[PDB]
Amino acid sequence: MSREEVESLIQEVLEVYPEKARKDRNKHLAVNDPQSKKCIISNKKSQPGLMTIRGCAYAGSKGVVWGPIKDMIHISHGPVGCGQYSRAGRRNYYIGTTGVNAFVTMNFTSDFQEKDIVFGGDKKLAKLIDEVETLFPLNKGISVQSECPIGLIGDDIESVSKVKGAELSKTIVPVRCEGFRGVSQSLGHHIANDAVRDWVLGKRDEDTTFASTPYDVAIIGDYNIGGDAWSSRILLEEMGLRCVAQWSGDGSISEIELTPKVKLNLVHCYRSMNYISRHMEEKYGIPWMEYNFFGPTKTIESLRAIAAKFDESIQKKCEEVIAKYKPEWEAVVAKYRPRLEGKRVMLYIGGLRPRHVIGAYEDLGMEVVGTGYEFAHNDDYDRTMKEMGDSTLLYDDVTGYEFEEFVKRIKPDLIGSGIKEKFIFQKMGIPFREMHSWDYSGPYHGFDGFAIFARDMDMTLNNPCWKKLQAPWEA
Amino acid sequence: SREEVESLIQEVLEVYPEKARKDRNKHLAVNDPSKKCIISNKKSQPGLMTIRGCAYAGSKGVVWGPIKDMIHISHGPVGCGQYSRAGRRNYYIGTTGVNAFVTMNFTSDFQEKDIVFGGDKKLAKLIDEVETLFPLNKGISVQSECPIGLIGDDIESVSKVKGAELSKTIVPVRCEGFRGVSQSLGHHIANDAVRDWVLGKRDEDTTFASTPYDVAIIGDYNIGGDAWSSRILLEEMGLRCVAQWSGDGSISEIELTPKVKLNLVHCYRSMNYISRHMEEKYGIPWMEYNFFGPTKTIESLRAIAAKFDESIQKKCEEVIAKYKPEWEAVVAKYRPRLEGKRVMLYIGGLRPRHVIGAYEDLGMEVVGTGYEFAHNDDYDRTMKEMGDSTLLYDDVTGYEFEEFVKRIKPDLIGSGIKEKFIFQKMGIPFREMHSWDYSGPYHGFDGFAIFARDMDMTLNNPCWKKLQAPWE
Amino acid sequence: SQQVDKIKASYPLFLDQDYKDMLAKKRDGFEEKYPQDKIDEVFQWTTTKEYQELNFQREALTVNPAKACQPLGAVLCALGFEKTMPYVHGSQGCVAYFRSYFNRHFREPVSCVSDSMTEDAAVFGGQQNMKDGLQNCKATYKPDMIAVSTTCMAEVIGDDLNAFINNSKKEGFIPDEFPVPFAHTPAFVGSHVTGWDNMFEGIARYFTLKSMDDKVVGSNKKINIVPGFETYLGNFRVIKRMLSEMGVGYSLLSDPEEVLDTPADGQFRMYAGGTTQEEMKDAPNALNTVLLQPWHLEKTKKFVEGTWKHEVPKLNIPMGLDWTDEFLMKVSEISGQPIPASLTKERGRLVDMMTDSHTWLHGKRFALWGDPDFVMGLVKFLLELGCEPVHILCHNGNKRWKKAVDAILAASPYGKNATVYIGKDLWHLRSLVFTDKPDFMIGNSYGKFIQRDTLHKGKEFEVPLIRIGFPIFDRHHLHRSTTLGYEGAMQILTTLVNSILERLDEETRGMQATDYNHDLVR
Amino acid sequence: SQQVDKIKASYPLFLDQDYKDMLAKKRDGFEEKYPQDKIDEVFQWTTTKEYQELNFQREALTVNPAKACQPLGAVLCALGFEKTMPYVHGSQGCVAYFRSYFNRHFREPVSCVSDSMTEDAAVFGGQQNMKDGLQNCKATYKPDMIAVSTTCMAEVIGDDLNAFINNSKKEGFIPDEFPVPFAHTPAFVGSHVTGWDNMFEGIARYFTLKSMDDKVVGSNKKINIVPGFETYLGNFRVIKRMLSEMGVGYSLLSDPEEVLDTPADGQFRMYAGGTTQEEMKDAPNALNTVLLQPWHLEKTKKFVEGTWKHEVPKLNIPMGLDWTDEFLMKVSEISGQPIPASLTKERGRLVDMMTDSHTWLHGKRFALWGDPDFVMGLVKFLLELGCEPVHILCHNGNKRWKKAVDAILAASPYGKNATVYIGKDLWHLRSLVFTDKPDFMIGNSYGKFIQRDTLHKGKEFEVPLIRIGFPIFDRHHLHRSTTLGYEGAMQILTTLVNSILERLDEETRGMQATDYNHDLVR
Ligand code: ICS
Ligand code: ICS
Ligand code: CLF
Ligand SMILES: [Fe+3]
Ligand SMILES: [Fe+3]
Repeated sequence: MSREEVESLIQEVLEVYPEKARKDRNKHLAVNDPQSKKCIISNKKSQPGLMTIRGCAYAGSKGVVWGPIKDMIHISHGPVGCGQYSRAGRRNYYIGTTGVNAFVTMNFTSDFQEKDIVFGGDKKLAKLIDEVETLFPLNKGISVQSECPIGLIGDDIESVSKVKGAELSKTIVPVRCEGFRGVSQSLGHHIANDAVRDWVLGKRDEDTTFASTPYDVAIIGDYNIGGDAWSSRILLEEMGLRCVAQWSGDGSISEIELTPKVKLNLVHCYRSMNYISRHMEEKYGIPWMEYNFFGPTKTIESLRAIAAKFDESIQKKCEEVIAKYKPEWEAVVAKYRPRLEGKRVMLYIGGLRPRHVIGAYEDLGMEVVGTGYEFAHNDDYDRTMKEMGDSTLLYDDVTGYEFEEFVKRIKPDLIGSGIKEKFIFQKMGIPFREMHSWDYSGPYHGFDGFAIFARDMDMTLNNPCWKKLQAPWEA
Repeated sequence: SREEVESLIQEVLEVYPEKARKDRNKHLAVNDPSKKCIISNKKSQPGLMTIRGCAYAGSKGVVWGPIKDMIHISHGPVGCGQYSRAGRRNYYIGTTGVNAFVTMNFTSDFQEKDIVFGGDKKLAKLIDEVETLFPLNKGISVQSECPIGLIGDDIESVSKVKGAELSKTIVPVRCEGFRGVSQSLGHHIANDAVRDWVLGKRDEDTTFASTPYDVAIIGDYNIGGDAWSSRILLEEMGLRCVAQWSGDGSISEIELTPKVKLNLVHCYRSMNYISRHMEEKYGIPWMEYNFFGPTKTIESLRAIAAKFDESIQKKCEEVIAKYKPEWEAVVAKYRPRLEGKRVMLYIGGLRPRHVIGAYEDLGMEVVGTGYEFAHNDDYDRTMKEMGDSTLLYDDVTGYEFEEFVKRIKPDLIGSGIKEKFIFQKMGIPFREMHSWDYSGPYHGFDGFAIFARDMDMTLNNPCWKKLQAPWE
Repeated sequence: SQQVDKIKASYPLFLDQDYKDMLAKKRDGFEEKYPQDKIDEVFQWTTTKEYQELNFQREALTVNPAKACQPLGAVLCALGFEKTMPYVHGSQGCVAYFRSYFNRHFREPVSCVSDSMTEDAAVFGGQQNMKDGLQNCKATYKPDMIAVSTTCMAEVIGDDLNAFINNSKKEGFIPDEFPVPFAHTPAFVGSHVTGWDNMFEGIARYFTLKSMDDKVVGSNKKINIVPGFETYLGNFRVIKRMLSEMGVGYSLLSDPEEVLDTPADGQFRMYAGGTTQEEMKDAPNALNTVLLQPWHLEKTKKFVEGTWKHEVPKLNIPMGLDWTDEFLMKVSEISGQPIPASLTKERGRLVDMMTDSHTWLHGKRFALWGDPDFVMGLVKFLLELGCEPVHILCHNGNKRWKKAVDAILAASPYGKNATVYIGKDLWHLRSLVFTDKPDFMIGNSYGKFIQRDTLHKGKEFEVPLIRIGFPIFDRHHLHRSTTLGYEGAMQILTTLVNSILERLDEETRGMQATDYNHDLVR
Repeated sequence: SQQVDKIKASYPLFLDQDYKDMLAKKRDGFEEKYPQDKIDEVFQWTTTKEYQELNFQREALTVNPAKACQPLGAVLCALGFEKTMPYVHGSQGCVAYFRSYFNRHFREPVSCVSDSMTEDAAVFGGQQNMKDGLQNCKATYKPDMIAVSTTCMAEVIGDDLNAFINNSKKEGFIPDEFPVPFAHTPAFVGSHVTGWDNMFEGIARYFTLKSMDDKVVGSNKKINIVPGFETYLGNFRVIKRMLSEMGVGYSLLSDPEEVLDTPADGQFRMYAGGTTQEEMKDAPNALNTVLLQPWHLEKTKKFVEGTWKHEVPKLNIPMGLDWTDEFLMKVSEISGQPIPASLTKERGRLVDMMTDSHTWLHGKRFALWGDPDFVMGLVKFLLELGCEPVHILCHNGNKRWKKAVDAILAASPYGKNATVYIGKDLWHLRSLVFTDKPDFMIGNSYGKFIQRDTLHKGKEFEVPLIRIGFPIFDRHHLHRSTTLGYEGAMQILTTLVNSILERLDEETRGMQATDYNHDLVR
């Protein structure tokens, strides 16, 4: 509760660690004072054997950035494991005919055997591409997502990509996103961003056949989890803008190629797409701005900020959209806020949502007394301290032991995190909402998403199951 | 067989008290290919677990139930109508609840108030409510349950008064379960109700365009579609089936029956009453036929065609030649799998003899058969179908049937749902010969392929080899 | 036509063109059928509020009831006793229906005899039927006991069962010491569960009344359990399993679980297991008697309290989480045994499942029907799961029971849209699921004709059926399931959640139309 | 737009006209999508025999595999030991996927750690990672044992597990008596079940190899049971339940049923139950060792026979009637215990269900896939039911296994139209269910995408999925089910028959079209 209590909570938790681990973890636990580097570091290696929640670079490249691209085929290059555990695990929705012209929820892999480990898999990859062309003629490009062994055995997927790409007049993107690279999914974002730049984004640098308008925008860093991007697109187009591209939820390869033609880049997830956003500003001059569509307060703020980049006609349509949906989200608050007012929340997600959803909870009278990131950088924590209240707990790359101990003492009313944490706290009797997959609900973006979000927090937080944890005879 | 069957009958009867011993002795006989050897249509001995039903079942469940565009009121307590709801697979075509009502249960749900004061006031109210909520019904029948006769209600006057007020066909049926000895008297009571209230509605009408090839299917209740697989053969032969009694049958088809040239009776037991009446009153001849198996079907088509002119007899041979390769392939496939297998049957009033030919078409032998409620004229027709030294039983008891099977040890048994699970536990393949085990149809050529498939799948199923554990 | 390689049964044989043209000729030629546009017009009318108002004004007409008649329950009760032959004094047609009804639900033999009273018996009585029937049954099927009930015929004519039975022993048709309990089971009173209560009170009457002098409450240190009308084998076995885990001595009075589940090993067993006569005789010496379904054990309760002098506890049926807890705590208080760790762990595993599935169950609207005790327990558990029991139908429920269920609904926010109906049938329910469409139905096989009706209006109006109750005729071996205790709650929970998920999968299976939501993980 | 009284999730929110028009504008404006008639042409082509022949010519591309990598099975094996932390030496991404995969199938916590090997370790090995990882794990989560496996990067670089662990003890990072068994689990060899075999043989070696001098076969009068890769809680419980009913002393080696089913009572239990280290130390003293899934326990069998000197009996997986019989008779011969009457009666009740349901199962054609032992047991039971397993696919099967399955098929008329496929994936099976359509699929959740594809061709071509196997992600709590023994056979039987009846009811639900066959009784 108080600042000293939380600082003394940190000290007691770290007492169990060995000296080396204790000294590292102390640098990743801090109490908010609203210069992030001045109180917490991040983007460091995980201490061995402490049960981190992080994934790998392959997950950040294949599962997050490239996977959602629907009219491309993505090859999990390596052993059979990675592509199977990541198949259809992330709800990046799309419109298409799966297996014919879309392939998101399918698992393409080279299934490395021992002969591939000792003699390389470059010859196997060339065969694999030919077989893909035979059985999936309507694919509009191929990406090769490297798994751990590819880099360690000295394969040259770039040479295969270039040779086969010219032989078949096809876009083949080599991605060296081996899981041993980096410290988390974060470097996978960067690797994937550089792959888009070097092998796709410039395909239409010479073309001028696309008709441009002064209201052309691009949604960058929305992966359409449960339709989040569609709920955001509809608002932007009601405001008078034309959304040319979606990176990368329900995104097509052509949309990516057209992005350098837009007038403004609307970046939702800074962490995963800031790299390519800064590139497009240097090479094409396209400015970019961060926005937030979680909750009515943030959505309204972002629509007005975006409209201010254009002329008076868009600003006029902006207030029209705000006036249209006003009675809708006000009815949501009127119904659900009295049911959630005062409840305290703890969050632990990836690289954006641990701060982006704070406004949505505050729109329902809920308080975020603790948040943290798996793989954020210092610039993400800079943006977090403005959002989080004072004397709230911040944790970077939290451990399974730390999270459990923090919850035991803070005793939040709600926890929002990932599947590897969900069933732990449900057993402790604390309501839990998945904040990666939306617990198979959503969308949560925009005005239509806020209704679902409020319904979801309420159904879980006030569910009758949470009063029955203790048997009546053990009291 | 022979003297072995006679000593079997006596050994089994030694468990009974003297009175039951002497009665059951008259209902068990060894065939010498009917009065002379067996008695039938008698009351059931008390407490011996008979399989028979009641007159309500024979009238409501069997004869009247299948009539699709009428609404049938189970008049009395709630039990009878509920246990008989959708229990019999008399198939039909229609929109249930709008213009067809077969699988619905309409009842007066008698309480004590109705037992003391009578149900005649409630029945009149019930009919008014049927009319408002089911306006597309084309008739109402009132099937009496046990209390209706004992309390003194007069549903007949209720039928006449309401029938005239609403200009609707209301048919009172006094099929109280305590009447008769079995379902059989329910058939007669139901046939007579048809005569007295429905059959003569269009005696003055002459607008129906008749042809010389008009016939009626009498006594086919479309179990699993049996009547549809029969009608198709007759119409391919060039005949026009004006009516089906009563599977998938409508009240207008029934009123049109006195206009046909020939009545084709499949179930003699249940429908011979109305068939004899139409011959006396309207001069319509009637004949029995059998569409179980290719042998009986071919013979029946030829006998029916002989009642008409050269063109029908020509089309008959074209039909026979059309289906010949189809049922020959059935025999070529399934007879080697069923040849020499012995069967015991126990069904109602027709099938215990009518299906014998189909089993023989597959090389099987019926070593024992019997009826629940057949009359003397049924066993007359049976003794020619069955072979010498075969066992016959009438109104068999659960004990007798169990002891007969344990001694004869047939390869297959064909009976009802109340016998099915007894013999399966004994390790003996069983096929329901009332409901076709939710399969069928079995009539006609298309039905013989299904019948052969069904007998094979069950008789040769691998489950029957696993009854005994390898450690005993 | 048939192809011997792929033989077609009725479906889809009759979809062939030749059969199609034939049935079209039959209809247009001789059926005098109403025009299809009129049939459609009338159907849509039967889905309206105006029709529902007409439908609920019914006083005399009952359509598709959700109940049976008394002797059906008397048969089931008698089957629960060792080597006992159920015996229905009356007409034989009833017994034919009783056996077939249970045959189709349990898919097992069901033994039961009748003394086959005919027309003359209606004028002079059925005394001679009783004499020969009892002697014939005893000799042929050799039971240790014969429990007598009645059909509505024998009740109308006023046959005195006690006199007829006494005359049968007086005349030597059956030995004097042969147990022959009896009960009057009028089909025009109550329903099948009333027959169970009547039959059981009659059996307890026969074995204890004339010998209460030597009884001492609590001397055998046992607890009597009366299950009532129960058609799930798993429910008998979960009670015995939970009481054995608690180390509680118990006596299950009426236990048909063995005779309704004999092995297929080459021989037929007419009798199997069941409550022994000795257990009935010694029952007054128990600590107390627990009624598992108190809302149709009214008569039994008065007898055990007024004759056995047992302080029957006020317990609901042990369904769901709260009422299973109360059941175990009361058993613990009566027996002095503590609730063991194994049952505590089972409870926690049910709670875990509830937390795992609560996001898909929340707000789901259900129509349900059945017997009173079963219905109120299902309502209670649904409220615990965060569902909304919108339409609660109990054809054989009474005024007092509806007040009890309304109190359960008022004590929860998830019952503010709920309505309890008594004396209504499935044609009433059909209107409710049209005018106030729920998400699912929970009921017996007769609800399949309501789902078919809802689908005919449109796929968006279809209300799927979830088969829980009695009788279930169109699925196999569901009679083995459990609905009581934590185990039964776990099965019900699983059935509900996966029914919701099956329906969602079907609605999102259309490629490039709704399959964006066809999630692998749910 | 949203109506606050009825909020819409993604389905059917995005079916509203404004979202539908928006998606059409995105498609036409910027997606450069192939025309719909071309998409339909290609789709229809992928259902043809021509496409299937090209499909089966693959040798470098794998599409939708039906297998995972070794360390996933090594984790599941380790979780079956008391207070044991699975520990995967290598990169941390694999552990995130391992836990998530199991999280979603069991809907329970799954504890597993990594030592987080990165780019620097690729050059100089992960010795330091092992030292710090073992010390950090033991200190933070207090396990009694740490079981070490490997990710594929640690296998390629060549880290010596044995040496690194000995150095960790030598240098004082963890006590030298602290048990740290290890196994090399290369993802590029075999599959997840191979990882289970490797991990278990490693743990067996650790506790017995050096202490064999004082062991004598049979001295503890127990039978060792090795389950193998098993993701059904009921399969662990039914094995222990049957052996307890027989009075057979047994030792289940690797028992995760408790840790994968902890109660939700207010506290998180990281560890629960499981095989004790003492049981592994004493295992060589058993009478014998039974391998429940011998087709992926090859390495363990060699060690049990080579070192423990046990004569492992030749037994198939105890699935179905015949193989459960043989399993019990072999357990009886080894232990000297007779098969009790309770199991004999349970067997007879399964046979009774087979006789009651054989008419709906006869001739039904099934495609199915899974792990080798599970598949052939499923095939065996199908043939016993009179079903035809036409498409039998095992992605991680070998030639010797396929030879055995082919012999099982040849010994029955119902295996006449069956083909066994090894090394094929679910895109191969997709073609098979199009060109040689079965009636149902039996497989894991990935089969739902094959059902979607079949429905897109047409309702009459749809092949419904019956979920039996691993992983099951889109239904709740099926991981509690049972597939072994008589109990599992009853559950499979019930699921198969009612899937057939459910599909029949749907096809005969059309009013006045197919509802003539919509029977109440089936
Ligand atoms: S991409 Fe990132 S972990 Fe920005 S890797 Fe992760 S679909 Fe999270 S907090 Mo899963 S940086 Fe997206 C994310 Fe956020 S997969 Fe999703 S929920 S907004
Ligand atoms: S009517 Fe009769 S008992 Fe002829 S009461 Fe019964 S549908 Fe049987 S042998 Mo059930 S005289 Fe029909 C009969 Fe035969 S109900 Fe069906 S099968 S051919
Ligand atoms: S960090 Fe893949 S699960 Fe591993 S052991 Fe090799 S197959 Fe199996 Fe990231 S890229 Fe993948 S997920 Fe890990 S291996 Fe590396
Ligand atoms: Fe059975
Ligand atoms: Fe769980």
